[PDB]
Amino acid sequence: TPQNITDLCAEYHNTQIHTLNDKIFSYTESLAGKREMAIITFKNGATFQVEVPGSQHIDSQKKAIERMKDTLRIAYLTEAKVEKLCVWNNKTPHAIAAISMAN
Amino acid sequence: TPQNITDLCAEYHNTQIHTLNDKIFSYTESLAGKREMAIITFKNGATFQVEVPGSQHIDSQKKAIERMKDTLRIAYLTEAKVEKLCVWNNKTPHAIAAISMAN
Amino acid sequence: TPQNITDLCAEYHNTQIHTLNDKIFSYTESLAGKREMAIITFKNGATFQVEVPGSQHIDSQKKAIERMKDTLRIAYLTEAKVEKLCVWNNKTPHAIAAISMAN
Amino acid sequence: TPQNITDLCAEYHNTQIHTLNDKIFSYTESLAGKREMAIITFKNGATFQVEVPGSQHIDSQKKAIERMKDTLRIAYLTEAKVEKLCVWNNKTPHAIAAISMAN
Amino acid sequence: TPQNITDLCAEYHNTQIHTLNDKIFSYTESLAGKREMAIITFKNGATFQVEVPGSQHIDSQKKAIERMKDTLRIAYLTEAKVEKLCVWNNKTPHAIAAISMAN
Ligand SMILES: NCCCN1CCN(CCCNC(=O)c2cc(O[C@@H]3O[C@H](CO)[C@H](O)[C@H](O)[C@H]3O)cc([N+](=O)[O-])c2)CC1
Ligand SMILES: NCCCN1CCN(CCCNC(=O)c2cc(O[C@@H]3O[C@H](CO)[C@H](O)[C@H](O)[C@H]3O)cc([N+](=O)[O-])c2)CC1
Ligand SMILES: NCCCN1CCN(CCCNC(=O)c2cc(O[C@@H]3O[C@H](CO)[C@H](O)[C@H](O)[C@H]3O)cc([N+](=O)[O-])c2)CC1
Ligand SMILES: NCCCN1CCN(CCCNC(=O)c2cc(O[C@H]3O[C@H](CO)[C@H](O)[C@H](O)[C@H]3O)cc([N+](=O)[O-])c2)CC1
Ligand SMILES: NCCCN1CCN(CCCNC(=O)c2cc(O[C@H]3O[C@H](CO)[C@H](O)[C@H](O)[C@H]3O)cc([N+](=O)[O-])c2)CC1
Repeated sequence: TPQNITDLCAEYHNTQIHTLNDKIFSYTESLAGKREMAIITFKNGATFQVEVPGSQHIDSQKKAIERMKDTLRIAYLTEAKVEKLCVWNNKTPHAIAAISMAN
Repeated sequence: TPQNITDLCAEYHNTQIHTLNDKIFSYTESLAGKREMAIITFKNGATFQVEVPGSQHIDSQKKAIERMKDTLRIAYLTEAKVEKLCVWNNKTPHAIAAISMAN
Repeated sequence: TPQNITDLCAEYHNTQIHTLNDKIFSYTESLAGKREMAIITFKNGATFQVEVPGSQHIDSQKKAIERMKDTLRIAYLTEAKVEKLCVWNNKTPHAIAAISMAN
Repeated sequence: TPQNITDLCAEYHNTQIHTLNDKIFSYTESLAGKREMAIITFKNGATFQVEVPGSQHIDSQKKAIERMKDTLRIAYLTEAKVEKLCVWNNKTPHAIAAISMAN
Repeated sequence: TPQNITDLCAEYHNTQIHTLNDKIFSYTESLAGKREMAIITFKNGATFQVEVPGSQHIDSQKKAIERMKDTLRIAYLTEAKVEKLCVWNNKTPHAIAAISMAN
C-alpha cells in the first residue's frame, strides 16, 4: 500500500495533486436530487467537489464518499489545515479522491 | 457540475437563495411520527425546514437529507456562520435544498 | 409543516411542552436488552427518556430516535442550552418527541 | 422505565454499579477479529469493556453497542466526568451495560 | 477478554506494539477505488495504515474498520496523544489492529 497521498494519487489516471496548506474557506452541501454533493473552496479561489455517487464508482467507494463529506465538514468547522488533495481532473470542479491534513 | 450554491440552486424549479451571513439562532428536531424533521431559525425571524422524507424525494436524496440534519445540528452547536441557503419556496417553512458556510 | 416545536407538539395527543432554558445536567445511556434507551435530567431533577423502540413507533421514527440520542449526547457534552422539549406525558419518565435549542 | 442508572441496573442479573465520578483515564479500541471491542480504564485502575457482539445479545442491542463505543470515545476526548457505570460482573473486564455522565 | 492493548495484541500472530506517546502528525484518507484507506504519520516518521477492507477480514471487522478511521480522524483533529498502536507488521505500512489513548 502507498505511504502517502502523492504515491496513492499516482496509482490512478486522470489525477493530480493540489497543494493547499490552508484551511477550507467555504463548505457547501446539497440534498437536491441528482446534486447530492459537497463543494469546498479555498481563499486562493480553488474549488473542489465530492462527486454525486454514480455508475463510475465501485461498491467499496460508497462508504468512503460519505466519509469524505464527513471529513470535509469537520475540517471546515475546526479550521483544520488541508495539506494536499488528490483529485480527478476530468471533472469540473476537480473531484476529490483523497485528502491529507497536517500542521 | 455547478461550482457554488447559487449556480446549483438555479438548476431547480421553485427555488431561491436566501443570504443569511449569520449563525443559526435555534435548532429544533423531532422524532414524532410523520414529523421526522428539523427546523432552524435565524435572529432575523427566518424559519426553514428540512422536510420529512416523502415520495417527492428520489432514492439518492434520502442519505443526503440525513446528512443535512447532521450538518445543521453541528453548525448550530459550533455557531458557524451560514452564508446562504438554497430553498424550495413552494413549501412552508421554505425547505432546505443546500447550505453554504463561509465567513 | 410546523413553524416551531410548540405547533409541532400540538399535532399529537398525550403531549406537552416543557420549557427549560437550561443545559442538560446528566446524560445516561443503556445498551441493556429491552432497555436500549437514554435518560436525561436537568438540575432541578426533571427527567426525560428517549424510549426504547417499540411497537408504537412507525418505521420512519427509528432513524429519528437514533438521531435524538446523538443530539442529546452532543448537547450534554457541549453544555448547549435546551429551550423546550415536546414530550409524551403518558410515559414515565416523559418521553421525548422533539427538542429545541436556542441560546 | 427506570428514572436513573441505579434503578436500571437493578433490573438485571449479574450486575453492579461502579461509582467513578471521574474522567476516563485511557481509551482503547480494536478492530482485530473476534476482539472488535473497546476497553476503558480509570485512574483508580478499574477497567471495563464494551463486549464483542455475541449470541447473548439480542438484535435491539446491536445499535446500542455501537453507540456505547461512540459515547466512550467522545467522553474520553472531552474529559467528561463519568458518574456511574452499570456493568455485568460475570465478565472480565466487567462489561458495560449503561453509563451516566454528570458534573 | 484482554485488559489492555498489549495483551490484546499478543493474542494475534504477526503483530507488535508501537509506543508513540504523541499526537498524530498527519491524517490522510482516500475514496479512490481499491484504496479506500487511511494513513497516519507521527513526527518521528512512523507511518501506519488502516487497511482497505478485504478477504482477510471477517464480517465483524468491517464496522470496526470504519470506526477506527473515525477514531483516527477525531484523534488527529483534537491533537489527542496516542499511547500505543497494535499493528500487524506483515504489511507495509504496518496495519493498525488497535489503538490506545492516554494522557
Ligand atoms: N446531472 C443531472 C442534473 C440535472 N438535473 C436538473 C434538475 N433535475 C431535477 C430533478 C430532481 N427532481 C426534482 O427535484 C423533483 C422535485 C419534485 O418536488 C420537489 O421536491 C423537492 C425535494 O426534492 C421539494 O420537496 C419541493 O418542494 C418539491 O416541489 C418533484 C419532481 N417531480 O415530480 O418529478 C422532481 C435533475 C437533473
Ligand atoms: N403527513 C402529515 C403529518 C402530520 N402528521 C402529524 C402527526 N400525526 C401523527 C401520527 C403518528 N402516530 C403517532 O404518533 C401515534 C403514537 C402512538 O403511541 C404513542 O407513541 C409515541 C411515540 O411515537 C409515544 O410512545 C407515546 O407514549 C405513545 O402513546 C399511538 C398512535 N396510535 O395509536 O394511533 C399513534 C400524523 C399527521
Ligand atoms: N419491556 C420491559 C423491560 C424490562 N426489562 C428489564 C430487563 N429484562 C431483561 C431481559 C433481557 N435479557 C438479558 O439481559 C439476558 C442476558 C443474558 O446474558 C448476559 O448478556 C449480557 C449482554 O446483554 C452480558 O454479556 C452478560 O455477561 C450475560 O450474562 C442472558 C439472558 N438469558 O439467558 O436469558 C438474558 C427484560 C425486561
Ligand atoms: N477470542 C479470542 C480472539 C483471539 N483470537 C485471535 C486469533 N484467532 C485466530 C483465528 C483467525 N485466523 C487468522 O489467520 C487471522 C489472521 C489475521 O491476519 C490477517 O488479517 C489482518 C486483518 O484482520 C491483517 O490484514 C494481517 O496482515 C493478516 O495477516 C487476522 C486475524 N484476525 O482475527 O484479525 C485472524 C482466534 C481468536
Ligand atoms: N489498485 C490500486 C489502484 C489502481 N487502480 C488503477 C487501475 N484500476 C483499474 C480498474 C479501475 N478502472 C477505472 O477506470 C477507474 C477509473 C476511475 O476514474 C473515474 O471514476 C472516478 C471516481 O472513482 C472519477 O469519477 C473519475 O472522474 C472517473 O474518470 C477511478 C477508478 N477508481 O478506482 O477510483 C478506477 C484499478 C485501481
